[PDB]
Amino acid sequence: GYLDPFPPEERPEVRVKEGKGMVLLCDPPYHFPDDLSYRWLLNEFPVFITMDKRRFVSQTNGNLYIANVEASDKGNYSCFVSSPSITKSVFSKFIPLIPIPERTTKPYPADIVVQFKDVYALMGQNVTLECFALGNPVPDIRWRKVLEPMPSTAEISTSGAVLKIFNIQLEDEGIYECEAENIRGKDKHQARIYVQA
Amino acid sequence: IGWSYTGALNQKNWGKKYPTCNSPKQSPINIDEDLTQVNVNLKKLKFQGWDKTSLENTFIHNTGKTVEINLTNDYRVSGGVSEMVFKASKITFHWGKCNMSSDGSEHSLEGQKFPLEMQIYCFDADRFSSFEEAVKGKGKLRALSILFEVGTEENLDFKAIIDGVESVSRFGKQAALDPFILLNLLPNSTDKYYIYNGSLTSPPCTDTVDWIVFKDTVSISESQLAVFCEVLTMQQSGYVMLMDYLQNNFREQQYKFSRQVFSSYT
Ligand SMILES: *[C@@H]1O[C@H](CO)[C@@H](O)[C@H](O)[C@H]1NC(C)=O
Ligand SMILES: *[C@@H]1O[C@H](CO)[C@@H](O)[C@H](O)[C@H]1NC(C)=O
Repeated sequence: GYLDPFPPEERPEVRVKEGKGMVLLCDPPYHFPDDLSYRWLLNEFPVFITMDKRRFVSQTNGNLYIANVEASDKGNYSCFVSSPSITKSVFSKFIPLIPIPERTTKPYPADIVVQFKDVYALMGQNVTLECFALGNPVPDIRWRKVLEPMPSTAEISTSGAVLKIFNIQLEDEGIYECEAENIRGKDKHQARIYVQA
Repeated sequence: IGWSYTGALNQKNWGKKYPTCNSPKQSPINIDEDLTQVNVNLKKLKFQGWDKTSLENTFIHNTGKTVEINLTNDYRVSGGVSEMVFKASKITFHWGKCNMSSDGSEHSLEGQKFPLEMQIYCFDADRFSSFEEAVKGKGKLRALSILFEVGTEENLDFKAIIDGVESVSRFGKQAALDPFILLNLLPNSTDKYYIYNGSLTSPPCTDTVDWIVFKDTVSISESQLAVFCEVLTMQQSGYVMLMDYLQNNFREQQYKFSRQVFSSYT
């Protein structure tokens, strides 16, 4: 197994007005296996970002999602990537982010930009699903199974964005739906979990 | 795709990745009637299938650059310079900030810009399997431009289109259109039109579009115009993606370079 280093070139500064949604791209280096843990640094190691319903880090693509930018977000951001199987971490050149203040931010409707795909699982496996929306105000994320009850042990984590189903049974397969919403509008996304037992 | 109107690789730079965008045959242009050549030998426009209702699998897709409708019916159109038959397959839209006084359109008439322009793109179904292939191969293309003015009452012939535009507000969203009659999206009279040789109005700016621009506008209401500015778009710059309302998604006007613009006679 392995994990190359991030490129040397600098990541150009970004100026974005408060209220807008943005995504900071991790752009992880070549690697194997693909069981990485993603984190983001603020300005320098080992100062890690605060995560909450407004700032989300995807464990599939490593991107940092910020529902709506706030002045307090000012800082430089680096993607910190760890491969547990080889006890190794590499992080990237920093994206300097410079919020542009606004006296009244523009409302944005919840828009889902992290969309889980169909998943196939063996009976017994754990399944994890991610959903997240840009939006101003910060959108609320809700989960449900389409026209069926959720598996009884399913857990919802990371400020609403992550649905985990444990020790998945055949009965758990079906179409799951993510709903995102703020007062300005809503969005939803659906896909299927298949269980092969 | 990988460009933008204003921003990274803005419309003035397109030529760097897409050379054809710099050719002397680019659209859009301004058209003044009295500078056109009245051509009474123009063949009358002929629309086949356009009065029939849309098929159920007709999707509208928010591409982040426009909202694009991929037609399914066997729509056909002939007329203008020749009676060559083309197949209509794609509709796109260009707008500004969605106000009556606003600009937004790409083409202009007598120097006037309109709040919204719809464009119907066509190809030769006999030389190509699709419009995309026709583009890739620099086949003869044909585009009809319909310009809009804000009226008072909602234009019901556009209800299905507008609801569609709403339903793909979110970036990348796709949705099936309710039934609509394509020919009813055109101006009440289509006899008066201009025709000139141009190009696609965004990369790769393919140089082979016969443009038909209609002289009579179509009317829609304010609330109708408004949904276009509720469309969201995500665009990459460097290592970041930025979300914005999609606005002013029109190309700046190009120079005619001695191209001739024909005008139909009525
Ligand atoms: C972020 O990076 C820039 C260099 O581009 C530096 O000038 C600035 O001080 C950094 N900010 C912090 C809080 O370290
Ligand atoms: C599923 O997740 C649980 C934690 O709740 C963990 O104990 C278990 O090892 C996981 N199942 C497998 C086979 O990894």
